[PDB]
Amino acid sequence: NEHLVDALPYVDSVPPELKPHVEALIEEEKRRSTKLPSDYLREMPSVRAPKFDDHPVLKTEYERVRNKEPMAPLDSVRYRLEPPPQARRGDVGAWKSSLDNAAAQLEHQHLRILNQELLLKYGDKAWRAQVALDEAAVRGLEAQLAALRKETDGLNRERKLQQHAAGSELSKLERQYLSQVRKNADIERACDRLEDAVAAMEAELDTHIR
Amino acid sequence: MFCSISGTVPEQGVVSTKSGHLFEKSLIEKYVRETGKCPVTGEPLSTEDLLPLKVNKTVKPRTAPATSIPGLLSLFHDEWDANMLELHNTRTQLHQTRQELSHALYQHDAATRVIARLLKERDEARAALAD
Amino acid sequence: SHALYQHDAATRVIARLLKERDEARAALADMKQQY
Amino acid sequence: APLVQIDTSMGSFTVELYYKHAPRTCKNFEELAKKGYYDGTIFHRIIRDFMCQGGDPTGTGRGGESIYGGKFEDEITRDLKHTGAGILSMANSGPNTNGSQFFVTLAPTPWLDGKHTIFGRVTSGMAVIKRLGNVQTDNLDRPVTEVKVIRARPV
Amino acid sequence: LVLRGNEAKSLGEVRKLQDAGARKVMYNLPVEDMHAPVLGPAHPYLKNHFVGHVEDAHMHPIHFEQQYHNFHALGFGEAPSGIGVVGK
Amino acid sequence: KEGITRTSNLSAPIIQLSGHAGEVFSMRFSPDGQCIASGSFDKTIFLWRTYDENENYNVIAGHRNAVLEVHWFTDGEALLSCSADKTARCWDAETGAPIKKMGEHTAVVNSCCPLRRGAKVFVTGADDSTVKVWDMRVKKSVHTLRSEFPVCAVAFADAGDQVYSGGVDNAIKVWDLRRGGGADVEPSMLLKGHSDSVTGLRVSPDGGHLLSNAMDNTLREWDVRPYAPPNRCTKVFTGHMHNFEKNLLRCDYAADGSKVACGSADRMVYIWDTSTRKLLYKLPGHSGSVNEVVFHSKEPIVASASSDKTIFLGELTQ
Repeated sequence: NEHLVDALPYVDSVPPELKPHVEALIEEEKRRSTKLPSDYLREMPSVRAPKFDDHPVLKTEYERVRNKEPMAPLDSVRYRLEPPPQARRGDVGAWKSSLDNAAAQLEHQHLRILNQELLLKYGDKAWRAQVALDEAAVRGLEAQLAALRKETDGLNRERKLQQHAAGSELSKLERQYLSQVRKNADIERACDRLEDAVAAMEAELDTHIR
Repeated sequence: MFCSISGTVPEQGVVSTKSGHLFEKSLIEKYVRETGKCPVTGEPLSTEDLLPLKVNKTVKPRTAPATSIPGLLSLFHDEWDANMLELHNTRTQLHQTRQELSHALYQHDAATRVIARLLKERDEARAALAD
Repeated sequence: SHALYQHDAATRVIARLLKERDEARAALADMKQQY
Repeated sequence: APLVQIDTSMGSFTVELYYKHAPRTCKNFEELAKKGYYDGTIFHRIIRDFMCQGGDPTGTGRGGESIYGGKFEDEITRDLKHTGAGILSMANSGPNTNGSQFFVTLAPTPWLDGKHTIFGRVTSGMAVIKRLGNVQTDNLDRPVTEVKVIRARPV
Repeated sequence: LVLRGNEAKSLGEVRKLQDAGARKVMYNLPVEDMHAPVLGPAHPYLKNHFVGHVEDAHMHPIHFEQQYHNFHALGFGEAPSGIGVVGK
Repeated sequence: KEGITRTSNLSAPIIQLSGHAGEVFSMRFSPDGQCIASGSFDKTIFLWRTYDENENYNVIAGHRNAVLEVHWFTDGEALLSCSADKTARCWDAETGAPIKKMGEHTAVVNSCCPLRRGAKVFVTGADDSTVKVWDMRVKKSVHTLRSEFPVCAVAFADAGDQVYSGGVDNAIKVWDLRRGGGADVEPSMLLKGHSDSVTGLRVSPDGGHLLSNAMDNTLREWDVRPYAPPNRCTKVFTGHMHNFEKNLLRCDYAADGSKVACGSADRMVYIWDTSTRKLLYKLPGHSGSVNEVVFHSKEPIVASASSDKTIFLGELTQ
């Protein structure tokens, strides 16, 4: 929960060979870190179980799906539309089952051909419109991207300007600190003159007793 | 065009008045009563605030094999297959992304400690040079 | 977007601070070179 | 690189941008046309028999920005000589101080050879330039009827 | 964070110029704004009088007369522009 | 329209102060920054408000010749005027009465500077080559040093024990007054590097730096710190002008030490950025040589005085 622990990155370029040095320092930082988890998700919020305790439906759905063992495709063998086999031929209730499947697939294909004829008769401009709408979503999305890119770039530029307005003042403050250092060395030679002046005074008392 | 929560074009299009977010009707009613809030942010919302944006969506175009009761239900099948085939992968992506975030946080903490230490180093270095 | 960028920034922080360190070290080194 | 277009309130005319004899200046004009910069952008200085200056967005005539952020350097040659009308050159305030401002020449101006970087010539619409040089100007050579550049863009 | 930045900013609007004719300055701008010349081909020939620029002056009266008579009588005097001396 | 960041409270960013009837030779802002003391060639001192009318609410008279230099006293209610009529005068500002008129100098009292920390004491250097120190409550002059060449510009140091005097003799001198209780003391420091006369002297807001304007058309910046290099010369400024007028052209530091303003003879108000040693503002508008420029105590306001009987009073934008 640190506040803006930052050194400006557009001013303060990280050197080439300082990547290995700063890397080793961060590594030893890690070595004796206080509570080294690398599973620190414990403090992260609890990522909860998939909430369908009121639909067994999705319950069993997930219990299988994580194992990825797929559902079989739907009833392909019945789809081949076959009448009762050898051990099912003689019994007529099996031919009732055959009535079910044969009649069902008959009207299957009938309303199928109806839908296909209905679109190839009608659907053309409907597909025209929906592909137009897919292109509309396309271009609107890239427009959002250009916008976000633009605003973010402007913010970044502002940040760079702010960085420049600071790094110059920081640099000059530090160089005048170095001049303050040489000024201190000046006052060091002043302390030299302190010693020299006292040594000079070490003659007046001499003459005074003389 | 899509309900933010849904992701595909709503067939009962509804925006809430208070929000600026267009929603699935049944879904967002369930959600407003399911937490009491606006699921885009957490804002407090009520079920009537929903606005029935209805301009008659009826454009969803029958595809070639999908134009069939056998086809529509077979694609129903692989559709639900794919819906869960995405959700579970998002569950595990959450887990690994979350783990990565935790690792990053620990690394950041280590970096803060090192910066705190190295700062004491530099501050005492300069105070020493001042002598 | 916080964390990874922040650690990049912290690498930058300690880089700035170690350059500052070795700069003050060279300052004291010239200082005691003088005397 | 060829064929930038100016369409102005007096007309539209098109200039080629010389690639070889002056690449910096030509790239400047190319890109500044592209970005919507020379829009509005009235021809502020029109002197008969001399030139039609334009390119300053501010309408003052004092400064027009570049793509490099400020000034840049000339490309004077012993090859590129202001020889007749329609020559498109950059306007500088001395040596190596070009901005965006340009001028189409309406006459042979020898006395600019060696000071103002040429980068093109009007390929199409010399009628517009002839009509545009003779426009009514005030005592500052400012057209009394604003001559806007309604749109500039490459083609 | 250093990802990419440009030098496009700090130009544009901020650089406030005056019309190439206006003979007043309404605001105190820096030298690069208020000054920093107009542009363009010298022209063939914006001035104040007709044949030059007439500008008010104020001195103390000794100075007009003294310079007017260092040149006037003696032949050689001070240039009123502050640039050296004049004549032989 | 044009909405450029109004700095001050002044009604306009450029205000011309008129009402004088002669050259304006020196000006000064009140320590609390809401008064103007303008001293003209017309031997008169206008008192202006810096805000809300710019009203010259008083014209103080009493000098018989051009009032060449004016400062305010550290509290702002008493004024020190120095003239060509050989007479320096202490006035009360609110009142319109003169307090103490000392006329000990023999010739034109060109320059003066009142001390900013300590007692009510001011230096005055005149044409007699003598720089004299003047304490308020005694009626005799407390000190009198004798150079050989007429004194053009004088200043009293920040700390209050030395006096800076510069003139026609090509070298500005720093003298110590406590070191000298005698009548022919010899100079302590010889700042050389100007190639002819010095005209104006300003003490820096920290007191380590002294500004000298020279008819060497050069502003020079020296350091007065008693521990300096062999050459105390730090900075050089080019840009202003001095002409045959040989007016008393002065110096000033911005209240922050960030800018330096000079009066010039080319009628231009010059304002350099001290650090880069280059020209920030070159303001036109004056018809006569610009005599002295004063930076307003609080805001970045600059006010100039010219030999054209007016005073421009405005703020800096950048």
